[PDB]
Amino acid sequence: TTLKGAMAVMDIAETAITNLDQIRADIASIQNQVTSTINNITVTQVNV
Amino acid sequence: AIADSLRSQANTLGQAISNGNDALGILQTADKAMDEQLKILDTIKTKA
Amino acid sequence: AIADSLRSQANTLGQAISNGNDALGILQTADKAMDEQLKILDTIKTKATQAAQDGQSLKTRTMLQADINKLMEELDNIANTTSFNGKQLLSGNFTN
Amino acid sequence: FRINTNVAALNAKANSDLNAKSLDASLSRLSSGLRINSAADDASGM
Amino acid sequence: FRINTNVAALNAKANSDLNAKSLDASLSRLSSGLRINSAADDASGM
Amino acid sequence: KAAESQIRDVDFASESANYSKANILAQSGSYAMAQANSSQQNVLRLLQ
Repeated sequence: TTLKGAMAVMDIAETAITNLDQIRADIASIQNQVTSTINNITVTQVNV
Repeated sequence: AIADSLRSQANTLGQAISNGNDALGILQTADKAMDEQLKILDTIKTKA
Repeated sequence: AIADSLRSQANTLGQAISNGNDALGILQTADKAMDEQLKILDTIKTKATQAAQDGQSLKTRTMLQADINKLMEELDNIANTTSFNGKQLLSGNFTN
Repeated sequence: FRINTNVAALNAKANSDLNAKSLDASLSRLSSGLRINSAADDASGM
Repeated sequence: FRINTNVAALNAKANSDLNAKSLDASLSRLSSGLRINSAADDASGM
Repeated sequence: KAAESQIRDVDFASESANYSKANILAQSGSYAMAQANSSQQNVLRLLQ
């Protein structure tokens, strides 16, 4: 509701975007690891 | 004895595959839910 | 005497066939397991190349590195996990 | 040649399942119109 | 003509098993769509 | 806006190629599974 307040909110929104990008990237890394595990287990089960 | 160990291992891996698929489901849910938060934060910054 | 020698040899060879089949099972397991480590290394190299550009800040290079960390953790997991009935194949204690 | 543990069936099923995963991913990209949908295929790109 | 040690049966079984091996291999290649699946058939190729 | 498109959107040129390739592979894999399930009918000739 004020000018400098508006610019501060701009900066806070930029920060929040960065934070959510970091968290989503963590999720993505875990997901890729799980996918590789699942492929390897699917093969090893057939061999066993 | 060897056949029973191998059968136990095969069943355990067959269950671990389902565990991995459940983890995949959870992580995909979380990520596709974070997407909307990203868009909302974008809108907040644009309004500021 | 000759018939008993030949029967002993036939039985020993019949068991040797099963020994060979078990060795084939073990080796196939090891190889088809190692394939996934090959693919993971490919992915690691691709990600390093992706981070080697200078349109990316440290905060994104950090995401690259965090991904490589989990992938390498998975590689170690495969190596320390693939085993027949306790005999760890892809770890280094399968020598001689 | 021993039955009740068909191995070719399991092998073909695993391969076809991996391929179905790839087909599903490609179709989702074709639908949404974006190369990064789930943000799990490229983190820093996202 | 002496029975209890049928030899033609053993020989035919050996041949048929050796053939079923190649049938299985060809079917696995047909499924996966790759000429080198297990990397046990072409080292330097792989 | 163009530099972002270069990162985010997909090029239907390559995407339709990937899709058609995966579809033909799906047909081939289904045929291979159908044949694999049947590859054991020959045992009955022994038993009969």
